[PDB]
Amino acid sequence: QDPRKFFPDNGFRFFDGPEDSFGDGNIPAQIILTLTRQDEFILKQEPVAAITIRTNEGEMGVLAGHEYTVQQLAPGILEVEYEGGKKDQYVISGGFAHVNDTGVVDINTVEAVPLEEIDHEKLAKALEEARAKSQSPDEAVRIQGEIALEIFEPLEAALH
Amino acid sequence: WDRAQIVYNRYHGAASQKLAIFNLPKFEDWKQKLEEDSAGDGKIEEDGLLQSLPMKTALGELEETAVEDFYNFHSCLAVLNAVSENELSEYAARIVAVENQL
Amino acid sequence: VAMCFSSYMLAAARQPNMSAKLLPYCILGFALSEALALFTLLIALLELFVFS
Amino acid sequence: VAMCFSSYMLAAARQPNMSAKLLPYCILGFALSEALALFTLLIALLELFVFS
Amino acid sequence: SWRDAGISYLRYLSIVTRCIHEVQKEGPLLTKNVRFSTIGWKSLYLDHGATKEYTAIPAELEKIPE
Repeated sequence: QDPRKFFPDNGFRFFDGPEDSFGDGNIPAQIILTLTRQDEFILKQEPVAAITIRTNEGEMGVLAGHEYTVQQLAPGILEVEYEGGKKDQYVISGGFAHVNDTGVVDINTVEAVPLEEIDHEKLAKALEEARAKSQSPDEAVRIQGEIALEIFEPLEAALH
Repeated sequence: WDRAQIVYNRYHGAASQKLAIFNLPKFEDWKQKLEEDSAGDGKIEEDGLLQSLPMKTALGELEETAVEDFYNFHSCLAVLNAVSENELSEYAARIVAVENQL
Repeated sequence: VAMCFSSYMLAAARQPNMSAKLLPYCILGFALSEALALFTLLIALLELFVFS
Repeated sequence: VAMCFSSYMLAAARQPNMSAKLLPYCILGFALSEALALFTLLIALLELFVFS
Repeated sequence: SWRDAGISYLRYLSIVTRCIHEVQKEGPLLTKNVRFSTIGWKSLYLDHGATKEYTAIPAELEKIPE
């Protein structure tokens, strides 16, 4: 026989992840952010001044050279602040924030949409839909209503 | 399952649709590898492999349910990249196997 | 003493394989934490059976 | 005194590779926290064998 | 709560995404991203010669695998 004609490359090698070092110098002046929904990024290694996440334990904020950490993202909004004083908000659907001591952010999410493409009016009907689902006694619809309200209530308070 | 080898087609270019793979350890075995690695000194055992000790310790602080979501999440992204790459390879090599038919 | 053993437990829950290399510092903080208790206990007995 | 080793175990679990870096910063206060006890204990020892 | 009900964290994320795609305004963004929430796939396992659906895991997110 032929001695293993094929040799498929390990696909992980195609990506170029960081080498998170313990740090033998100073800290950078601005985080290098990289936001990714399902497969495609909306932001790739952009310099940014600050970022504010919403997590299950609570609401967090980050700057350059924040302590190394990794954690969930509550289904809600995400605030970002560039060095130019402006801001950028993104509605998200869960995810995992990956902050580094070098100063780097890799927020892998499922969905990421700007606020501009959302209307409070369409959210309004979905509120009472979620409330009716929660009040409808059924394990198949109750938790679906609790989750729908879990995602509308942050938007409900972010819009107002 | 003890190890899941995902296989797919990698689109390097219009004239390059090769194979590619992702080697997924088991969740329990990945956590045991993480605990064994979090103790000893951080040294890479393969060229081109990135160090991950600060990550494996930050995850070592992470609770059980969140680490299980970390694993099912990143394995879901791996599977999804396999699908998007094989889809692109299907639509990329089909045109060659169409113009040769013509 | 309970703070030292509580630290050894939480550390083992944080790093189980490290429990063996952290144990000499747990025994050391246990012994030296008990040392001052030992001298404190020594004084109250050295206060009575010798003094008039 | 126990608190120093108690936190040393936590930091050693967070980063065992820093344990070697951390035990010099651990014994120092460990003695200097114990040192006051000696200063507190020497008094009781000095209070009796010299006073009339 | 929803955790102990038997659904996974992945069904949770997909449900949240399916809800978010509803509320956002109509445009090319929604016109594309509804593809990322529509359920159209299926499962099949081959018999001796015939095709049959391995329905041990439903595609709809409200259900619970068993």
